[PDB]
Amino acid sequence: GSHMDSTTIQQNKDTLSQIVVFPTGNYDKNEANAMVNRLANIDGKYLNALKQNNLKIKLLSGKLTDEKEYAYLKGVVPKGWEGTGKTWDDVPGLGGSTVALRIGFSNKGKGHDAINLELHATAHAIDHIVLNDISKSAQFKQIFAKEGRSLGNVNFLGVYPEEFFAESFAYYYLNQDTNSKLKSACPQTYSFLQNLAK
Amino acid sequence: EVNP
Ligand code: NI
Ligand SMILES: [Zn+2]
Repeated sequence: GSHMDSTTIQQNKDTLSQIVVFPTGNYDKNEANAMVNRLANIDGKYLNALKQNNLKIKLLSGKLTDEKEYAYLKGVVPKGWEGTGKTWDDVPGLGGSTVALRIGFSNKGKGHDAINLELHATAHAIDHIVLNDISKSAQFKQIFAKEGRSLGNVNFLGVYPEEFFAESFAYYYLNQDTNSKLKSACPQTYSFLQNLAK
Repeated sequence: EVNP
């Protein structure tokens, strides 16, 4: 809101035009556009790397497992969703070697606990594809051991370093308030993310 | 790789 100029925002939207895929059929076009605008706050260096790797951010109008490429996850219990009685059929956002996201489910509490669905999922793709699983490196493990319970959801974020990475990334990039909150709660994580983007 |  003062840290990225109009030219850089437009460049990031242009990069995202070669990443984001809108679904076939009816969907909420305004909310899909809002998701793209939130994604455009991610540092352009990461967006450029996603584009070069041909990573697509698939926006969906239905359940993830109703897509042919995720049908294999029907009935599978996601990591961290044990005991919920729920499976991938119920999950609104996926990230890793692909990214798939239900339009309308961005906000925290819409079937998931992330501060923002699309930034959290895209962070997983950046971790895995762009940064070669940096969340599982020794350096990040040590930061996670200290700070990984300081964003809440201790049995998920505090247990899986890749989840703490993805959520911290989402705080860093969503808006000025979540960025400030991360700096206060998780100062080593904040510095780690700042240095990754240098 | 997949993650919720
Ligand atoms: Ni700004
Ligand atoms: Zn996650």
